[PDB]
Amino acid sequence: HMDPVSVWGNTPLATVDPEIHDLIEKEKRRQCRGIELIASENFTSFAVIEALGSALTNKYSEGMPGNRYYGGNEYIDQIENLCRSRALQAFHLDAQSWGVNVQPYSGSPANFAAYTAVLNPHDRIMGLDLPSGGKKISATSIYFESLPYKVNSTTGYIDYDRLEEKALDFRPKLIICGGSAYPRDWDYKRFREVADKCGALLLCDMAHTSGLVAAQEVNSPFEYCDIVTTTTHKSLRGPRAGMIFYRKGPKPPKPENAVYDFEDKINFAVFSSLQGGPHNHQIGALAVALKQAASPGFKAYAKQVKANAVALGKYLMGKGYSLVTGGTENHLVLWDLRPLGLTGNKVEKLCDLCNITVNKNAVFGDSLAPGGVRIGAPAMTSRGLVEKDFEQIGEFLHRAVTLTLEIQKEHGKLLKDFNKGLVNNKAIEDLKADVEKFSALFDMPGFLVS
Amino acid sequence: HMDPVSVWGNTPLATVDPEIHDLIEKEKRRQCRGIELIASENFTSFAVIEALGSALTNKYSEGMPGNRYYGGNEYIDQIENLCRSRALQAFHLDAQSWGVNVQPYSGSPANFAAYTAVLNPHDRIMGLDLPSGGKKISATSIYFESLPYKVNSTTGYIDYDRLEEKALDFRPKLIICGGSAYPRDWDYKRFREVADKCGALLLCDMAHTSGLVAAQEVNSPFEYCDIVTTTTHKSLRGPRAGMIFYRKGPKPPGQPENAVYDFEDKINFAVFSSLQGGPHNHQIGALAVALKQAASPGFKAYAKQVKANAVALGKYLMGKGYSLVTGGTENHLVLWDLRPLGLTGNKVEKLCDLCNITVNKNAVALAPGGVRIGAPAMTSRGLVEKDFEQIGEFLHRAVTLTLEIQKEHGKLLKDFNKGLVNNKAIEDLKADVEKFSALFDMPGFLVSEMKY
Amino acid sequence: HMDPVSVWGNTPLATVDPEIHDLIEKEKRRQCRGIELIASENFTSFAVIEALGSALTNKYSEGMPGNRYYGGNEYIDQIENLCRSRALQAFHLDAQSWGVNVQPYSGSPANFAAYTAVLNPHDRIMGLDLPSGGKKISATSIYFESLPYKVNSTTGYIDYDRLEEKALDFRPKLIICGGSAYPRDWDYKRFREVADKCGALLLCDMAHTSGLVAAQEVNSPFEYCDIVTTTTHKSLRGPRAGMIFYRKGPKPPKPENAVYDFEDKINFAVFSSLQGGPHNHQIGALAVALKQAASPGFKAYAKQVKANAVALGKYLMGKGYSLVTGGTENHLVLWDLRPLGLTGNKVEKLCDLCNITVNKNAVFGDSLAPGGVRIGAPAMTSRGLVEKDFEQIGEFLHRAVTLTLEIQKEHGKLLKDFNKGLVNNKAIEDLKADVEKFSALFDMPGFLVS
Amino acid sequence: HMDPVSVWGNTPLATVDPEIHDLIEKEKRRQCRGIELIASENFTSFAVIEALGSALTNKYSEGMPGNRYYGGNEYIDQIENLCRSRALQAFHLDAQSWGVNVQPYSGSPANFAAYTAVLNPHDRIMGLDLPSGGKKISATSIYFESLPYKVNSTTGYIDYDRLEEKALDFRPKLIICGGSAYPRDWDYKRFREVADKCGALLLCDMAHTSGLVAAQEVNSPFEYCDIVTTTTHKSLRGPRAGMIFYRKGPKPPGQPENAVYDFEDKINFAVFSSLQGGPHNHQIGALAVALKQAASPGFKAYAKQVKANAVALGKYLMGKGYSLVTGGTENHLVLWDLRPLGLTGNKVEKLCDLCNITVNKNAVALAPGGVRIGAPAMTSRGLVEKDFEQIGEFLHRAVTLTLEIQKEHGKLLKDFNKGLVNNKAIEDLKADVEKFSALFDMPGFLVSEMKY
Repeated sequence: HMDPVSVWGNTPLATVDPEIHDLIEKEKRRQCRGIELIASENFTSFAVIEALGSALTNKYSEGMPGNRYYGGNEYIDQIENLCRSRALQAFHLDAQSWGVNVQPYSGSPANFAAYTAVLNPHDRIMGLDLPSGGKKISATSIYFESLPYKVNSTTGYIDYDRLEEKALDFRPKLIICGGSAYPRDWDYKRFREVADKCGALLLCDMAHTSGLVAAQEVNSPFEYCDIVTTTTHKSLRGPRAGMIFYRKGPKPPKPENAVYDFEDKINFAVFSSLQGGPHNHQIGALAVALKQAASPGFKAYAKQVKANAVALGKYLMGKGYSLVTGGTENHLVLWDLRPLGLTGNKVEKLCDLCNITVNKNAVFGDSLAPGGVRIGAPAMTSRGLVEKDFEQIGEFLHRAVTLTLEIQKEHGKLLKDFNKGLVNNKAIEDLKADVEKFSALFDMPGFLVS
Repeated sequence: HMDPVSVWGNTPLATVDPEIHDLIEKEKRRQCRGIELIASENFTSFAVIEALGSALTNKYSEGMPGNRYYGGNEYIDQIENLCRSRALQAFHLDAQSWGVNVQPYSGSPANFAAYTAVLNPHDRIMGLDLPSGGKKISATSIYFESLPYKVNSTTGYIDYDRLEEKALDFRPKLIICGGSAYPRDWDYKRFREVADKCGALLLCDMAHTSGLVAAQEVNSPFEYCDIVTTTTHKSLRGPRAGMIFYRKGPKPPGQPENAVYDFEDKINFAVFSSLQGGPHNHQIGALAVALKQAASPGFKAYAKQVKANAVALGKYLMGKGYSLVTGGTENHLVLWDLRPLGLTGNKVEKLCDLCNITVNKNAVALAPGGVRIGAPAMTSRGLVEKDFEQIGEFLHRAVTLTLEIQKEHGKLLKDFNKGLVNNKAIEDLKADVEKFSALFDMPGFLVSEMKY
Repeated sequence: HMDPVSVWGNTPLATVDPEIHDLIEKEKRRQCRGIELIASENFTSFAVIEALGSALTNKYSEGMPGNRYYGGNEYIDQIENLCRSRALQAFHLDAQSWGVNVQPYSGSPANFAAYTAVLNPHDRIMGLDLPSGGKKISATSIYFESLPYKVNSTTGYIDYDRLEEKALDFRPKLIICGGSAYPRDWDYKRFREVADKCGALLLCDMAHTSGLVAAQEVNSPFEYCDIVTTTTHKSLRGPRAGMIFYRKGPKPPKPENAVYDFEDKINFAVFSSLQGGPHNHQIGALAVALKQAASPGFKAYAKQVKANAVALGKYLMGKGYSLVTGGTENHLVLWDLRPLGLTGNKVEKLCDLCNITVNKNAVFGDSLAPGGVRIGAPAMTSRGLVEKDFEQIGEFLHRAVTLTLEIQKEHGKLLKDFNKGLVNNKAIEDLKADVEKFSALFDMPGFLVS
Repeated sequence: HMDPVSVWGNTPLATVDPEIHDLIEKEKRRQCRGIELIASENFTSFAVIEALGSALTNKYSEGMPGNRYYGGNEYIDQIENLCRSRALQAFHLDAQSWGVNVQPYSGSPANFAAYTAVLNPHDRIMGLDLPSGGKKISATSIYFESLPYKVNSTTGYIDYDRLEEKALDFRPKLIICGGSAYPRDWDYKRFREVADKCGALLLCDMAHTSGLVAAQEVNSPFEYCDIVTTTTHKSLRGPRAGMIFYRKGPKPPGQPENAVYDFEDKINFAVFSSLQGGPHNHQIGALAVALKQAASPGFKAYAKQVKANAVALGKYLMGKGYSLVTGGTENHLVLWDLRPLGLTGNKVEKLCDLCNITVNKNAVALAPGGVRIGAPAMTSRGLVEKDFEQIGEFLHRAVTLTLEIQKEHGKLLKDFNKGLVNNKAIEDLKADVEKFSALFDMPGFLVSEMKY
């Protein structure tokens, strides 16, 4: 005979898996007692987490957009329809002009389903810092012909002229805008002009700034791109989920009353990528986050994110640090550590030992040997930190890098040699204690408060 | 001004989103009051669901197997390490011979990352029913040179000679075993022999049967496949996650001596490169719980019961005269042939759904000739053989009404739908199915007296 | 200053290049004093050679089919038009139904231009013994997805059923019939039926049997194939040139009055393959050979070729030798030497040392280790040999293989070991002398006779 | 009954095919009585033509470089060996450092076989004006990932910085130098530097200039390219044949030490695999004659004269005010810019042709802006600088009439053609061009008193 159902299936994690329960609890405290500046990270709501960790995880569905609303799909169909319309609402889209598929598992498979839908294998692709196909060679560089466009070597802004030169020569079927680690806004108009001239589709991956986009705090790629993709856990502050927006209806002139043919191509491609159906709990959670993202409180959050990023950059620069483009217009700063005589690996490893989490990051000129760190505001803004709080974060960064330099001097620049300085280091423990003392002062979303 | 953090971020879903909260309750009730026969569906444990809706959803990780065990990764690396070692334990794998990557988002990205690791674009691939309409034309068929092998069109078993025939002519770089609707065990020995005569890598997508593999209730693909992939929510009863197993260590005996398997780094890189923004660490944690639960004698008994329920449901259906593909089952599913009755899968799937019996139409033109039915979900609710025979009776009742609407209201898909309206018989069978479903326990929520 | 024009440009080969003049003269005598049974070889006419070695070699042309007939192209345009219409005539084609491009350099680039015209890279291809991509891996196996069909393992005939099984499963865009070394005719009807069912184009490479096709001595692939390609020096007995025939005009039903779109696609593809224009001397020579091929004398030649192949096979089999399919219906026999305990390399190398030229050839079951020889009648038929003359050739083959066996016994089966027996071998010199004595008895086309 | 062998096979073309024989005579006369300025055309020697129309056309060869030197291949292997050694001698190549394959049918199959040897499908390729309409979209652009580099749009010279720019961004596996209508020498040193910074193979299609390379009248691509391909009928004055040169032996100094070039076998295999039915051994023999003739001081003086005739023609044209691309020439051709006069290439090419001056329209929309003009053919007939200045005058006369039909009969391609009918001026210039052309010797036939 079987075990009783409750013994395995209705008992708490603390009873079933004490080891995992303990590590989750330890990671819970670590998120609270530290400064999370990873740009793609956020802290989502308890309400999202409840939809995420619910019986929606048990519901299979075909993987095409639900249209039945009856039978066994009565409820996921309304959930998904609420997700779609909240999606269109949060990004201020006309549903007669824009459709949204909310079935992809994540952003990356959402992108690759989008590419699969509108392109053939080996069709030529351009995106920011998109490898030709160690760093990251995605499916997009392997199965398509990728050529990157690049930021201006000196100013850090996208060379929109070299991009047009590149597009007219290379002739991509598709141009991808919306790379990561870019601290300025995108001239989507120029991207449309450029795509029109070379006959390319224009896709935006707004994964990073989807929250800022939703709050109308940055340029909207929907105004000029044919397709928009995103993940939903970054600045949007939702689950780790994916969505694909595509144009619907009449095309702008070019042509005898022709209409966008995106919907069916995209639906089939996501459907075909969904062995076993979607993560319907992710769709349920996403709908929650989209409703939240349409609130006044979120518009203000997004404003504060930008303002925190700006204040952090101004602090860092006043101490003499090099920020790519010399500032930011979105949620992140890109910090060129090479002028200091530092690599991102050292700064990220020393920060990490002090309960500051940042991402080492390639900066204009690198060759896995990154000379920068990427620094995001959304996570700590969601804990309610304001500009003065991000100035103190800047000081912590100052101390961290000051400490990295001091360790590097006494122990050497080679990474393994530098490593001996992180062992039993008083200044590391002191800085970490200050970070934990500081971080504990702020609230934390994601769990129940009476 | 920003909303207080507690207002938007610490307030329960019932308050923040009553609309979604209501729909989740309604769906929660629907899962309790119906018969879930979708072969890929299961009902996972509350403990899995707790690890899933946890602060691991906020944790970024680079997407490479974690080995730091310090700093911001100290805990997920420990969780991830518990996942890997528990994956290896649950499938009885020596760690010196098998490694596992627990980082893919889901089954299909896991597969395609495995294929991307060991193959190049346009490399030749063979899989069951794998296309080269209603069906999935997936990335595997689009970026690789793919050709199916099929079941013997009259026995419904895999035609192993015709497979070696095609494999020797086609020369696939990779052969994939495992199938969504195959009611019989696989001859992984025979596949390995075929793989070696044509120089192929051998990969098993064990997603549907991984629970049975873990319980050693079906053959283990690990004895003969180079790579085994899985999604984890089917018979393994875990989260919707992904996993890639690969061989490590020295290879078997026209190759160099002292040679070793070269899978780990390419697979790791391929998974890492497919993870823009990191893995779902909440899925890795939840899956580590599921793997621990899979390694228990209670789970072995669950898997035995799944097979026996599938068989008992099978014997019932053919006891009434229906045709099962291969005339029975060796795993968690039955594949019911509706052509001898003259009905399509889409018809029986629709009427069943109206009675809170969920099944999937299934190939056996582009019109589905059968119906796929699985035991894992209902077996998870505690059902045993006689209960599945009651399900058989419900299915017999269900299909008898479908033949009564067909032979009366018409056989066209137009004329047939007109008969499922205010249909007394569909109402009463729905009611009986509902009454029956509520009799059984349901995993997924925390019992009141464990809350302490 | 320059040399006088005549000194380099109007002097004979014997004066300019005595070494080459001598070797050409030596090769001239070798062709006369030997038995050439290479199936793809022929001896073309003096008239073809005069058009081949003429001032047409100096004429550049664009590489699209000539339509001007005025100006600098006045004459190549009529030459090429004479070539096209003689082409259509020699293969009994309706010009409203069939077009012919006569610009390809050779058969292989003609094939690959044909494939390039009607297919995209990686489109799936089937042909007889077509490798999937050492033997021969052509551009067709490298740039397309090739799957072969195969002869029946026991009978040597094409498995037309396994072919249909293969076509319906593999779904090629194009099926190629007309492999080489196949000694029977082709059921082009079944090939059309099979191509119709899998939606494939049907192309025939008749390089080998184009002469027999022209004389209506074998099945005509034009009756069922969409495209026919050929080289022109084999059974057609012309220059080494290429041609591509394609259907023109209405398609058979399937569809609202749709017409074949082959002409422009093929013209452009050959044009694009012709860096520097065509070999206009090859077009001039080809036109000569096509006129010759439409004569009664050629119809009889083609008949005698078949009859010589048959008589040679019957002789070989009566001595107990294994012929694939046990006979022939065209110009060649395929001789399976494995039952004798011999490889094609030994038989071809010993034959070659006796002024018999044959091609070692893979036979059903080989793995560059060929167990057969390919044997063609067209060359020696063109010297006027008849059935009794080919029976004597069979005897020479008998003696040759009898000698190979005897050498292999005394010196071993390993090729290098066998090789020591060909050194200073009386029976080899005797057999060679008999071959030269026999071969000298027959006339030779290709040079001027008063 | 079979025709006697002498009747069809030993009877001259004048008897067997009077129609073709007549047309060849007429074309023979046309070549003598006009001005041939097609840059790729030459007039080859009678000795080449004898080796070409010879019994080598019947000889089959397997398509691998011949090394038997016995049996049925004893003589072509000796001929082929004379071809290879003479190819190496004519381009001043050490045999220990350079091998050559003389078996491709023609230039374009030679190129594509070279690319197939060292590349894989979709590998990235850069060449001059190489596309990714009126122009050739060839197999190189279709099966490989191709991108052009261009001349500087204002100087007409290769923009070497913009080429290294693209090469470092694009990362071509292969860069191709050589161009059909470039009037200047190539910086093969600069190409090699570019090749090495981006990790490319470097290949020169030297077809247009191989005669000059052999004479050492332009830079040698062999000093810096890994592979050099050529067709042989242009400035080399040979048959229409093909040839692939490749580096052999140790490589130059981030690579292994003692490393050697690995080109020979892959190229041989690629050429062999492209030769269904064997090579054109009559072309290999004829080419061996051409290579011998190229290795002589008389040929060096011919090549010097070709360059000087091109220059002298260039100075003449701009002496009258016309625009040459790059304002002159360093090789065998001039590239005449017709846009400052307001005419298209197609217009001047048509009118010229009507006067027995053959030129090619040439890029400098999809409408040809210029005209390509080469010195090799006319220089082969014995013409020197003042004769080419008379050609310049004929071209000035020719283009002046084209501007007189344009500005009068209309500038549209419709209105322009109406003006080239019974046109007195075109008749008289044709006549003068004809009278002038007949003044010069013509190679290709056997002088009466060498017939002994």
